[PDB]
Amino acid sequence: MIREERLLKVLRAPHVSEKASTAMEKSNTIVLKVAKDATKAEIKAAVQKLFEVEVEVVNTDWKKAYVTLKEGQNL
Amino acid sequence: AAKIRRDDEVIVLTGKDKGKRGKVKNVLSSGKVIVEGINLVKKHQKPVPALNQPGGIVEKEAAIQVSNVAIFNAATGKADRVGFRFEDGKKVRFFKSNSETI
Amino acid sequence: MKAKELREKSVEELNTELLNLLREQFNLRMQAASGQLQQSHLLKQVRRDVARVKTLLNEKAGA
Amino acid sequence: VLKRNRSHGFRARMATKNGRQVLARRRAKGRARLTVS
RNA sequence: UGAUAUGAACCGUUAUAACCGGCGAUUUCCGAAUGGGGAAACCCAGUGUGUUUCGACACACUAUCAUUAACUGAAUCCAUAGGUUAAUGAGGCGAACCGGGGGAACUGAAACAUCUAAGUACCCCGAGGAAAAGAAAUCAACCGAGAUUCCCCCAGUAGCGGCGAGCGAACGGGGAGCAGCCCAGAGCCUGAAUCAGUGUGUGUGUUAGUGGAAGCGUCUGGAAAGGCGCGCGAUACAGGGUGACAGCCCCGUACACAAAAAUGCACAUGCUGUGAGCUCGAUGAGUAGGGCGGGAGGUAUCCUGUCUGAAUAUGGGGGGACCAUCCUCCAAGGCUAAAUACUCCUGACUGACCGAUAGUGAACCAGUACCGUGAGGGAAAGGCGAAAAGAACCCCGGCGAGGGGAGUGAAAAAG
RNA sequence: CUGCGAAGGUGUGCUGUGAGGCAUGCUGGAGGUAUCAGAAGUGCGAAUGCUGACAUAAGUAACGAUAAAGCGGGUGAAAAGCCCGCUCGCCGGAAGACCAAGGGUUCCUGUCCAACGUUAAUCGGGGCAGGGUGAGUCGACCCCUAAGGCGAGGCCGAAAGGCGUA
Repeated sequence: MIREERLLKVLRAPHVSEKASTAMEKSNTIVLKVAKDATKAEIKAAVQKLFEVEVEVVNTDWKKAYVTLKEGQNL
Repeated sequence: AAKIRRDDEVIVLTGKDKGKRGKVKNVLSSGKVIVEGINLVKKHQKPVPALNQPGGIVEKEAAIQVSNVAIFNAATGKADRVGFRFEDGKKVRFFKSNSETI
Repeated sequence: MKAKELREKSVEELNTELLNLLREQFNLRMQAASGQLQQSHLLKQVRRDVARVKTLLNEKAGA
Repeated sequence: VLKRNRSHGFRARMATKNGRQVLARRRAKGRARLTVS
């Protein structure tokens, strides 16, 4: 099985910007860079495992994803 | 295999301050050493708005050539050359002229 | 530390390799990007550790 | 762009031996841009 | 913890820092690119197995040509061709020299174009690490010599050409080199020597190095390597960096020394394999001669399309032919050390060649900027100081540039 | 010989018929030179000789609606054309806007700006940097079908190909 290391490779880096900060503090969403393909299912699974958090939904040259967390958040 | 090291008592052989003793602070890869209290240079430090604002004139230490200093014998009160010898398989430094271990 | 994990079994050494990547590697990168990582030498240290663990897995597993 | 590549491109040069010699001469001279692309 | 390039965050201090050398793992996309295609760094692959998640994950193999093996097998009964699978090997790029297959102009002449330039420039294929050649159907007309190539004499000779410009020998002598075998096919006798491949041990050598003596002081000067007076050493005053021209402030040379692993050059030993003497045949069993066409031209010698058929140490061929006198010489399979040739890369050494419009195009972030569809040709630009602490504060001005003070430095006609 | 100051360069003086050399001041601050010889990439007024060096010509593109301009304020080295406030004149069943096709970083923020031998531009779409395209129920692609096109047999034709079913 190679789903594991695939999840370790879809995330690339987090995006930092005033819109990103505003989204995090208001809507509890974190925006981060992802792989070129980085389908929503893979992004959701990767965030679950690596950050051990719960995500409401993910909506997505480079690709960025606005990962939405539930009420409980860590980082 | 360097004669001058991090902590050594050395005496200047040549320059404007020949004869004054001192302790080496660090040695540069370019065959230069920094010894405090002899090679004072008045550097006009440009002010900066960063966390540090010393400005004014600073009294820094200017590096000198390794060959310009020698290890002080501390027993004969004069400069002396230093060589290497193997003892119990460990390389050590030793003076000349009644050579004794450091 | 280089020989400390040289006598570890594959399962446990695979686990610490997992932990090295999950914690202290992903978290550090977020802190550095966000700017709260005062000390950067951790990124160098963790990356070398991951490489050191990874080579042992290949050296042990298979050949 | 299309005509330029199809006339002096890498694949065009390698198709025939003389173009292959041209690439060899460029490599010997150590030109940064071996061909047009 | 590469440099440009300061600082901060880290690692190391009685033996896992960095750097150098050797042995491994790993090595994506693009380029001989092997699954296909196209406009080189762009998209798209198939099959089988495991994957805690039955929407997955990861990796190997698979092109064409030649050889070998296995399965199937025509047209046209068997054979054979084609197709499938597995293993091995061949393919591309980068100097010089040499070999094989082909092939020019300009420069030359008072116009018989051929002869010279020229078996050259350039282009194509393969091998070696030197290549080709390399143990006489050869020289000498009966003194002798005995493999090939290159250099130095004979020799700008003897010859050859509208005997015009040009091109250009052998034999003999003097050196280096001076070590040759097997197959046209066998009877008898064998762990019989040497040589090869695969290992160990000893000696030596290559790819990081250690130890390593020896000048103190004074005058001018901001600063001393030189001057004056006074020593030691010399197997070492070879060179460069080293505040002004340094043996003895240092880094080094000569002499004496080192090997975990890998590799190269001599011996011995263990295993496997190839292999000596005493004798008997043959002298390449469709290999000539003659006939026809072309080149080196009516024509000596060499190579071959097709159609026949005897020999060869017994016998067959050559420059002053004569019982094809005599002597010498054996003609259509490979291999053949070394002398002779060549320098794109490393280390050491050499220098009356060169010193920034020089030398290679580049002493340098120059195989660049720039010009062109592409190929190709191909710039300008070297030096502040021992240490860049590089400029606090204040004045004019625009919170610049530039200029005028102060401070640092021996010097600011070094900013 | 040599830091009480080398060579080169800039002046003066002496000597030889001519090429020059020796002795100095100033500038400059790091090595230089004679006699007896040898080795030649050694001396310059022109070869349309070669590269910079007194020179006669200055870096910012839209002159093609007979609906209408002017006054004020702010910024600027510049104001008949931009921004803000007060009016008039067109369109207003579109000279609005939202989709398909076509076009595919031009639309969103800070800037090369005291200007060569006297260059005097009314446009904040320019070259070089940073951001936005967020989806179960917007739509397409995924499933089935006609025409057109293609496609192992059969039907038409001595083969193949075409027509044609799955």
